[PDB]
Amino acid sequence: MRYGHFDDAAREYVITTPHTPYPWINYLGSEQFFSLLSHQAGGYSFYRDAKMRRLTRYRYNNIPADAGGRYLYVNDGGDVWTPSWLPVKADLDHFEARHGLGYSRITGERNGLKVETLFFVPLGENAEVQKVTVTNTSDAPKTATLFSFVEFCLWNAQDDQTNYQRNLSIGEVEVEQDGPHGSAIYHKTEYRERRDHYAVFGVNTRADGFDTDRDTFVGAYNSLGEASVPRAGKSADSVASGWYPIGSHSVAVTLQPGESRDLVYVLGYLENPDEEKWADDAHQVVNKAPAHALLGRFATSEQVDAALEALNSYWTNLLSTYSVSSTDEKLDRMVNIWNQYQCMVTFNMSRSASFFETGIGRGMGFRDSNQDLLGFVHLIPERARERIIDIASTQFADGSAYHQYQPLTKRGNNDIGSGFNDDPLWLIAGVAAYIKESGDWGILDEPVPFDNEPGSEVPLFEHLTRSFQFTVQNRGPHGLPLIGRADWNDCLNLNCFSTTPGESFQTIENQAGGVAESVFIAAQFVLYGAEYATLAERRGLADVATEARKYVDEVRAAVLEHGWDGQWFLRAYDYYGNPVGTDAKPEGKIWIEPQGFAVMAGIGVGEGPDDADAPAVKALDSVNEMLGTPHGLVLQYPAYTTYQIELGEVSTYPPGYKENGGIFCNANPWVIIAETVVGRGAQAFDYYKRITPAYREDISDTHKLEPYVYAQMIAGKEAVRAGEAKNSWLTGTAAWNFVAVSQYLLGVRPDYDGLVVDPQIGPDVPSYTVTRVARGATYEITVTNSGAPGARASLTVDGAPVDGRTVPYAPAGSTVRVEVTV
Amino acid sequence: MRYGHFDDAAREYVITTPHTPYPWINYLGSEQFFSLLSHQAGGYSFYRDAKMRRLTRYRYNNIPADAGGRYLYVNDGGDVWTPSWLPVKADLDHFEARHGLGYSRITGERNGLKVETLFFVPLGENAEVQKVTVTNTSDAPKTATLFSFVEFCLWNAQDDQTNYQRNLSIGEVEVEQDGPHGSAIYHKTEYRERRDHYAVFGVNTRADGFDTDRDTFVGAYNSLGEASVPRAGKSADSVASGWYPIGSHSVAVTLQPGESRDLVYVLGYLENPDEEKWADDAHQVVNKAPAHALLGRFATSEQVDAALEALNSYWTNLLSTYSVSSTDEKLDRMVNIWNQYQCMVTFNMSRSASFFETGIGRGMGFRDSNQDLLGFVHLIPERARERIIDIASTQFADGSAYHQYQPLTKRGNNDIGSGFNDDPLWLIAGVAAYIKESGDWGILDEPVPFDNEPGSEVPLFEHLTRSFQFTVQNRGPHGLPLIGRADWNDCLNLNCFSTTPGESFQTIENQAGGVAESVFIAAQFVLYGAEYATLAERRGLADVATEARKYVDEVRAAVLEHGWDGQWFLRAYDYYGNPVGTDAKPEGKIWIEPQGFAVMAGIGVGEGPDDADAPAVKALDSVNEMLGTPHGLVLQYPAYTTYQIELGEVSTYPPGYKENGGIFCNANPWVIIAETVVGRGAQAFDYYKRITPAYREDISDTHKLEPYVYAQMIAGKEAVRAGEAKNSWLTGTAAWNFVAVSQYLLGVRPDYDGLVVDPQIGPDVPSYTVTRVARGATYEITVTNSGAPGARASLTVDGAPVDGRTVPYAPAGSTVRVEVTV
Ligand SMILES: OC[C@H]1O[C@@H](O)[C@H](O)[C@@H](O)[C@@H]1O
Ligand SMILES: OC[C@H]1O[C@@H](O)[C@H](O)[C@@H](O)[C@@H]1O
Ligand SMILES: [K+]
Ligand SMILES: [K+]
Repeated sequence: MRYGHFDDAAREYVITTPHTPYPWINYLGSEQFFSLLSHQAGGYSFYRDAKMRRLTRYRYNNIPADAGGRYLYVNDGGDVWTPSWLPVKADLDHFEARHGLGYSRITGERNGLKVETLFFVPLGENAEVQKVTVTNTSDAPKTATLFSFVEFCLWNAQDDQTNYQRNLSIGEVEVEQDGPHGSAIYHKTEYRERRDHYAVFGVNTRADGFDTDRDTFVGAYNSLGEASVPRAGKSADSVASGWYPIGSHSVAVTLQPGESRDLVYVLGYLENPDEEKWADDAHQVVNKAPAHALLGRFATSEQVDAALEALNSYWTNLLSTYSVSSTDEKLDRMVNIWNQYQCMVTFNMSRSASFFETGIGRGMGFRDSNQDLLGFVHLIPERARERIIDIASTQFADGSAYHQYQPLTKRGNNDIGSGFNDDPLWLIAGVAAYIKESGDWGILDEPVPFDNEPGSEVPLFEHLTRSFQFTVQNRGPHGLPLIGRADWNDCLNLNCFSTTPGESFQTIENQAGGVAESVFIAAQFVLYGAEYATLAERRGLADVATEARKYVDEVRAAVLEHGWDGQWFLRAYDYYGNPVGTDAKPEGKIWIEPQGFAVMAGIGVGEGPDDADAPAVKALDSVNEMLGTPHGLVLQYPAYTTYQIELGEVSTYPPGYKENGGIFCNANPWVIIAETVVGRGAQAFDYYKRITPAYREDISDTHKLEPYVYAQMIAGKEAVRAGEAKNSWLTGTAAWNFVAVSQYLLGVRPDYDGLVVDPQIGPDVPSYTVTRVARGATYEITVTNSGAPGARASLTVDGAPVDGRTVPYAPAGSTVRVEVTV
Repeated sequence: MRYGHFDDAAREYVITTPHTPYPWINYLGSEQFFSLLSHQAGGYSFYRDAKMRRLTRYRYNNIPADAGGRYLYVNDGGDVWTPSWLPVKADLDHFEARHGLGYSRITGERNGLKVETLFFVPLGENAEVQKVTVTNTSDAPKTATLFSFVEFCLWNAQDDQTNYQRNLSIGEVEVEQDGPHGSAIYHKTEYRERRDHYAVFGVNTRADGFDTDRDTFVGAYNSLGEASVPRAGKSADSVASGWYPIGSHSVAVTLQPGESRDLVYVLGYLENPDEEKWADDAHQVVNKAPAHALLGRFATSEQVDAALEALNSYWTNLLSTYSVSSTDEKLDRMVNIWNQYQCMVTFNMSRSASFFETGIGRGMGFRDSNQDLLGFVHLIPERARERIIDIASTQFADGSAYHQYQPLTKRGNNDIGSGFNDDPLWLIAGVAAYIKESGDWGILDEPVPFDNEPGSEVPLFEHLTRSFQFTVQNRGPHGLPLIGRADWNDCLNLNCFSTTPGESFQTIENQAGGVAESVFIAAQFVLYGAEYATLAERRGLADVATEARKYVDEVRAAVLEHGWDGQWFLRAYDYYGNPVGTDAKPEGKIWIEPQGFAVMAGIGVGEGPDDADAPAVKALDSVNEMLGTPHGLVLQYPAYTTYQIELGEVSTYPPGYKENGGIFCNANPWVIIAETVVGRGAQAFDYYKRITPAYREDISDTHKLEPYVYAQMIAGKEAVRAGEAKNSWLTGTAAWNFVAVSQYLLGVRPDYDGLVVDPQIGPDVPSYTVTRVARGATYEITVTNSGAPGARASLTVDGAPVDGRTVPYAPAGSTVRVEVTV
């Protein structure tokens, strides 16, 4: 059961019906201006920050879902329809939506008129451009009137949705029917006061009519599907004063048989300097100069086409760093196109704004943006470098950090909680990934403030020291790191004990004292603490490095001595020192996070995959047996069936959802990587397939959400909805699966001084070639892979055998030809 | 131009079409459980607190407005319609909605089936009850299936609308088709964890089927008007897991011509003790005991009719304290029914939850609840006493207060700002009003904490001292009170200077220093500081009262020496010491608030209304000429046409709306009362009529909002929407207009030791009788009123002349007969 198909050649997912299981969206824009666009044109646009500068209005939990967005009502003979199907839902002769890289096309045809709209955000522009092609597909001349529609948001999305007592009186527009390139509407709410920015909605023709008042265009008592103006066949030329500003133009079109016409529409974000805000001395008329400029940049079809081609070439360049050619077209399209595109989206969006995240409370996460860098550093390392400096600037002098920052201002806030004790080490992970990818050791000398405070700058390396020493100096009675509010699992809140509803577990005040410790953070510390030691060694700091490796040794030993339950790693100790994630308890016996992470860190790894005695093997067998399902690995088993006061939010989910028995996808890749470490390629690859979009496309009707991107959660076996996803697009799962597949399964992974080539994928991919650009050289990596259990590669480079699996980095302009035998 | 009419005998407003200019609501409930109910059954319900315990979901800014509520879909041979008209919008043969005191009835008829629903919140119950009567009005048998529908909210409304990434997995329900009185659905989201409460939706018959999943009931791609289940003609028996829980039952009914059937539905809020939360040892099944009991209390039509009659008698009793019989039926319906009913609603809701206030950021206001007490103390003095203690408990030791408190917890917060310097004086105003009404001097001895701190309790009188002294100790260079963040006008922010958007002026950090002073607070202190001085003397604190009288006299002199512009009172001095509200500036020349309040306080009052040299008369004449429009008096003139950085939020509204040139109705009765003080009854009554619902009913298409309640703002003459109101129901306009008409125009006003009888209403009301119950005796006050300017009453009581206009309070069970000659 499928609603579409992948088009690899066009780098598109083609949706062949309006009637998907749920709205399926694309993101347009990769720089500072973003649009969410569903396959029914639903969604919204924002500049830098979805909460603070949201241009256009979108209703979450609408009835029906996704009724609202960028509509073009066609009136042909009194019949009104939209090519996006919603909101009018007229029967279409033909419908198709293609979601591509930074653009989508939606096409609807009815009664001899085909209307195709290309939507995209052009490079270097803070604007969503639409090119509409209307074609007369009948054998007689046709006429119709097209009515564009977008509903503006009053910038601050939180105020827009809750502060009507003020905001129904502040909506302001200007209307310019006869501008330099066509007609434009300006949405300028609050430009009278503190905003130096306004929006424009314009078209490259002189429109017959316009409307700026929603209530007049739609009509009293009517939904969008029943809009009065398009049914009457004539705009009302409404000029809004408060209430609900919109942008709408009417355009009369006439077409000979087989003839088409292109219209270009632009939604743009403009700023003026304070000294030039106004066209008039009375300060009532906005200075339209930047809007006129933008509209002249997209005044013709040739301009749109040229910008769409520049975007296509930009994607080709971005995707040229890592690619694979294998026997498996599903694996290839993920590695080559979709997983990398999704890593761009998560880099830009963090967990802020999707069709599930509402673009209000959540900004750029400290943990989330570090995990995202893992899968992003090969794509645009300069932008990764800058994101590291932004993130690190929100860290405090003691090594702890704001959990997230406001994207518009880059200042940290406590809006979704504070004191998550895994956050500091994630900074080490992101910088080490960055340095291995780029060889830019100089980033460690970059001056970086604490909490953006002028004069507080220290080199970025010293921030890593603060992160490292935060964990060293905050260990509990077993020598494991204190958990604080929660670790990577936000719902494991051991210092909470809340019995009173009203406040989120993520923000509620926690109690001081206790001895709550995390095995997860212990594993994270052994893994990334070893990276910090290497960075210190490279900087000549022999005493810092030696001491660092000693602490890493103590914590590893603490995990084996006090974090081991017998057949799997313990999860935590609670506030009173009682173990969590032990077979001694009836529920929450085994939790996935320490099994994946401890083994990734090398803890408990013995002689080989068939060392029965090794703790890593026992842990992974337990995972397989107790957490394994056909849709992936659940977070813990059994789920909790009653509220456990001492554990916080985790048991408040019904069993099989989110952190209580859900398949929490971000943790799956840790087990996939763990299995490659022990030498079980076939098992690692099997788990990759269970959660990976291209492999789940055939069950589109079960997964429900986009078949082309990872989601945060799939409902687990304990859920009546087992198999169904929530929270698509915005998840650490995108970066960490990209890591897993590109670096551990396919095995091509940068290290500080060379490229490790260490395939561990099992027999289902018996040969493949990776082309990898690293440190200015191209490595063509040809793999013959028996998939024999535990077998690891030997290499020949440019015809000479080499020792080991690391190819020392070659000087730039090389093609290095690596032949791999597994 | 009208959409209904008043029915005085039934104490109802009758809306005779679905097609009003805006949804027109009623409030059900007077105690702890409340429903907002539109004339199309739209709205929602909550227990105590609209933010934290919202039982049912409502979308503000829905398209169309108010699509969502308590619906009853009728399927009659495949034809589907709702008697509320929305959401199906099928053509109705007859439609009527009647909004009454605590209940509403909505009736719709189509093709021989009439469906009438009575909605109400019964006394002493946390439930909304609907009694539905279906009548076959045709000449042949009918069969129809009735589908009830309500959509649940996940309690925390803020979370409900923003936190889908969590809350789409937590919705949980139980279904009980075979309960003790009929069928019921339980909505129990988070009852698993910290919540001790759940909602029930039940009907008093064994239903044919049920639905609890919205998406199954409504159908993919469908709006509520197109819901699949009612169109199919049978329930889907859906059991929700996450997503959107609803309550729906189906009942097939068969009726002979003329036959009717009653069905009783209940939406109830239930709590269990922690120890009795669960029916079963495993804690998986909710204890239904309180829901079964509730459903048993409304299992019959007779039980509903009894509760409805008890609610009618409760309102007859509440309205027996003050009533008027005159020759003006518009005046009498406002005084006897609608204004008192509104004051009950504002007492209960403050500014929290309406069709404009979103029941999220706003709780119970310190200023707001004190102003509302002014019009409520005579209705239920025992509840007003309790509210005073609740408010005063959120005051700090230095006399300043939290600006509002959370209704569920009664604890103050800064969610809409802090340091509004008019706040502390309002407490004195509320307590003086209460003691005058009740003679309950012992309230001053009640122990009241500061900021709810156990152990911090001082007598309530000492809180008034802290109020009084905060003003004394915070006056500026001219002897006028420092303004702080704002005074009563929340948009006058003289300490703000914000040039960067992103944060509300109400919450944004303010600048220390400057000399900004408020003439409004000066007046407020003269008026209420004088009451404090009286209270101090009555408490035996002679020297404290002598000191208080002296400070009142200082501030009074300062208003005339430094707060007088020439022809009207100044508004403020800004942060720099420059006057605000002076004829020296081009915009904002004259502000309404100090003209009304300074003259209420007696400042500038001369020999009589024809003393053209008295500053009060000059000021009121400038008000009439500069601020007076046919819709009421605007806040200031001219409105600001550009942003004035030193004045904060005010100039951010486009001219003619809200605080920038809007008719801000709460300030009008200050001018009405001021005009009675100077002896111009005719002009006072004129201003009362310009804004009063019964007088504006004849321009319902202009006003747009409910024609039976005051609104916060009517757009002013500078707006294109001149005459159109926003923010109905929840405004201090209701209490202050009640004070103006009952106590100053009709002239019947409690004082500490007697009842003042001082009519000042002009010639349009030449005879009337007030019946007033005060301090346990009833006063029958018969007024013969020439309305000649400046003529004041003389009284005879029980046949004997009295001196002056104060009738000393008679002992209980008197009928005191007062004859009044003006
Ligand atoms: O916070 C509440 C306040 O918000 C301001 O924007 C409005 O202008 C005021 O009228 C309102 O009282
Ligand atoms: O604040 C964000 C956190 O909210 C919690 O309610 C969810 O369970 C987490 O998955 C999420 O990461
Ligand atoms: K997480
Ligand atoms: K106010």
